[PDB]
Amino acid sequence: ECADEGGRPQRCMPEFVNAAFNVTVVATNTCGTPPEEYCVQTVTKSCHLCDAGQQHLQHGAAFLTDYNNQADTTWWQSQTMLAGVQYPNSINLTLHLGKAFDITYVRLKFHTSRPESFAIYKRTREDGPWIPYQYYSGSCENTYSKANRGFIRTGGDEQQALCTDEFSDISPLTGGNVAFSTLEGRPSAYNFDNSPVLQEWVTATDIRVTLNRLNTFGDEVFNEPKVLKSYYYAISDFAVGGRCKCNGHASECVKNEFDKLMCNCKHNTYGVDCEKCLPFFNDRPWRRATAESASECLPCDCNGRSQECYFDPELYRSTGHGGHCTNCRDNTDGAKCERCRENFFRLGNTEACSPA
Amino acid sequence: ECADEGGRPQRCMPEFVNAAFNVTVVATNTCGTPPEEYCVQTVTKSCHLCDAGQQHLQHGAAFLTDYNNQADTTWWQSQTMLAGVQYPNSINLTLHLGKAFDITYVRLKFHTSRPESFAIYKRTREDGPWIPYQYYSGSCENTYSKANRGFIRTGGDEQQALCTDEFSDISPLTGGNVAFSTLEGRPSAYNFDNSPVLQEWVTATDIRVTLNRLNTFGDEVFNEPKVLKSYYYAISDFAVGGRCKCNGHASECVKNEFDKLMCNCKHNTYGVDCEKCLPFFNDRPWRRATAESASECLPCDCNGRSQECYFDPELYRSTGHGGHCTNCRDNTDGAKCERCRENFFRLGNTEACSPA
Ligand SMILES: *[C@@H]1O[C@H](CO)[C@@H](O[C@@H]2O[C@H](CO)[C@@H](O[C@@H]3O[C@H](CO)[C@@H](O)[C@H](O)[C@@H]3O)[C@H](O)[C@H]2NC(C)=O)[C@H](O)[C@H]1NC(C)=O
Ligand SMILES: *[C@@H]1O[C@H](CO)[C@@H](O[C@@H]2O[C@H](CO)[C@@H](O[C@@H]3O[C@H](CO)[C@@H](O)[C@H](O)[C@@H]3O)[C@H](O)[C@H]2NC(C)=O)[C@H](O)[C@H]1NC(C)=O
Ligand SMILES: *[C@@H]1O[C@H](CO)[C@@H](O)[C@H](O)[C@H]1NC(C)=O
Ligand SMILES: *[C@@H]1O[C@H](CO)[C@@H](O)[C@H](O)[C@H]1NC(C)=O
Ligand SMILES: [Ca+2]
Ligand SMILES: [Ca+2]
Repeated sequence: ECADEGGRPQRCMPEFVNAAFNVTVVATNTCGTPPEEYCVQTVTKSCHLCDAGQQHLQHGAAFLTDYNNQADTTWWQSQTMLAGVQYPNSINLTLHLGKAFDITYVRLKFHTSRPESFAIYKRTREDGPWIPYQYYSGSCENTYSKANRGFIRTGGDEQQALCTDEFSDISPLTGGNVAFSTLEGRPSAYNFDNSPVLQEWVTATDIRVTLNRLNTFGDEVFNEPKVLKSYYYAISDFAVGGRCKCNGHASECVKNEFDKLMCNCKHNTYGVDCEKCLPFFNDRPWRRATAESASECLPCDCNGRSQECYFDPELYRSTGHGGHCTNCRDNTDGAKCERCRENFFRLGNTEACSPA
Repeated sequence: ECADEGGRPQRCMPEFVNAAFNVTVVATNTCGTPPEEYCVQTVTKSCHLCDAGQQHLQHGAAFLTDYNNQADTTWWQSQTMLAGVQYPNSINLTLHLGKAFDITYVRLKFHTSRPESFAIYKRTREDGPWIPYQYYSGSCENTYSKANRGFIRTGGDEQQALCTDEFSDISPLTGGNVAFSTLEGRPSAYNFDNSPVLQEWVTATDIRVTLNRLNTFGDEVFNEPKVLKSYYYAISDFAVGGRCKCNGHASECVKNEFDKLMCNCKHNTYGVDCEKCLPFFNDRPWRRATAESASECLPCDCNGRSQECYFDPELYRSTGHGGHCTNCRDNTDGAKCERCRENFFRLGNTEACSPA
């Protein structure tokens, strides 16, 4: 896993996944309460019923992160225009990953016409604020006060959210697929392994999609009931691929005693994301492991006297190592318990440095 | 001391000394009890008195290891022939060093005519038997059933005691000096640093000199009282040079709490003679430090979990190191506490490997 043939240490990481699967997404809007009528879009119009009570017509948020059977799908649906959605009213889908992940992409399978405008936000820590990841809209400048298909200029801020209309046309009344790719278009993505900026940009504990506006044909110009019952959001699969974040100090994440997902921190690191050196392993500062060298926390010396030490920066600057031992057993002094305390000596058979 | 410029470890040893100085030698015979009369040898004969009570005529064993003032001396004296000494009766002088030394030489300053025959024995450990170091006699074969001036043949037993008459002639009625040199004449003395045989041959906790026979002029052929009172043993200084044994793992010996002399064991060794690895430092076997490489006990790993380990030979054979850790704290397993016990993992913030 996190070590080579000879057994030397080396950078690792869990395998790529879709952190969404199983995760019960939360949506603000969900047709079915109370029962209402929707009508697929085309003439003709084969209308049906969104009903929460019956298991054959339910369309909860749940149908977003369940298995994807290309044969017959499962989707979540919004109340129809008639219920008062369209715009400015919006609908939200929040994916709670419960643990920081290194996100690569967020792809959506729309069971109806993709939205006219929608954005996709993320938090880097369950504390932190909702950050704009990407904006999709046929009216970027007007809807998101943002350029049509802006590109990130070199040198410029690698973390701004862009906007495009490329995915907002209605064209495919169904199967409308949308895919967000974090490092896509970031002038540094090549040097990613040494771009803290991007290394954080891909970081994410939670992801959110905001349906801001429905794409429309024009029929709803005159409040015809039968037409409104024809426009709504419907998603057949919410998939976000990336891999559990561990900084290259683990190759597998696992739920613990408290049922919260975490990293199996190798390289002598610990912490939820293996972002820190286990105490005692403070010979040098903690680092993300690269391909070049798989940074790993090195142990203190102490010579067995102390089982505890802190990281002394000055010591580190002077000598190569900076692991400073604390409270050395057997009246043995020194930065790494390597000497007898003044006026004490090592005298035969007795294990501890004894007085004069 | 026991480390070079850069501070790397290196072979050391206390400084050369005369382990005899101050040490109260013990002699079986000592004129003065009761008062008797001795007469220096030449005619004339200026006789005097050996008396225990008066401090101006006492000649205790003590005058053997006291400072040597070339101006006026101090010596220990035996009862005169008349008291019944000569031969076969012998007299003994036992130097108790109280701590194993690496002996180079034993030299004697005789205040009278050196003995006709005497040997010098040593023990390598206060337990062990009295071993013959050297034999001096004008009649080697007859007195010590040993060759006149035998030499050690190459390949042969490097530890046998030789004999010579070279120092038993009476010639100098006084100032007769005799010097024993351990490595002298030993075909291996050149390669000494890699000759356990010789390395032990020079080892010695105690030294003993045996006065077997007095050299005589012939006058005592007829029991004349005045002549017998003229023959006796008298030594002006007993000096044994060498250095406190520590195997090159110390550069100074010091008396401890119990007032018994010992080594200040560096190189991570301990024991009275630094002949063994402090527990925990069992990555490899203990060794005497040579000039080539200053063998030093290397520490076990354990990764801070255990503060105790034993030396596993098999481990040592398989991998370079063989320090095997015992009872690893924090349910952490492995030869050097480098892994979570089966069905246990390293999960964030918690220091110990916790269950599934
Ligand atoms: C659906 O997702 C969007 C995106 O986060 C949520 O909208 C956000 O809602 C909060 C509170 O309603 C807004 O915060 C407010 O910000 C303004 C100015 O920044 C400030 O004056 C307020 O004190 C407050 O902090 C946030 O701006 C807003 N984001 C955007 C761009 O609309 C929305 O709440 C989610 N669905 C829900 C729960 O309705
Ligand atoms: C002065 O130094 C000499 C040298 O050690 C002492 O002589 C040794 O004395 C012991 C006991 O008197 C002898 O041990 C005996 O050995 C024989 C055979 O090896 C054995 O039959 C006995 O059971 C016992 O073990 C030892 O041989 C002898 N050494 C020699 C070569 O004479 C002497 O005792 C010292 N001065 C004293 C205390 O009289
Ligand atoms: C959701 O969680 C349950 C229980 O942990 C699990 O059995 C189920 O497979 C999960 N659903 C998905 C989409 O994997
Ligand atoms: C003998 O021991 C005493 C007390 O330790 C010391 O003062 C004295 O100098 C010693 N004698 C010699 C010969 O050094
Ligand atoms: Ca689905
Ligand atoms: Ca003297």
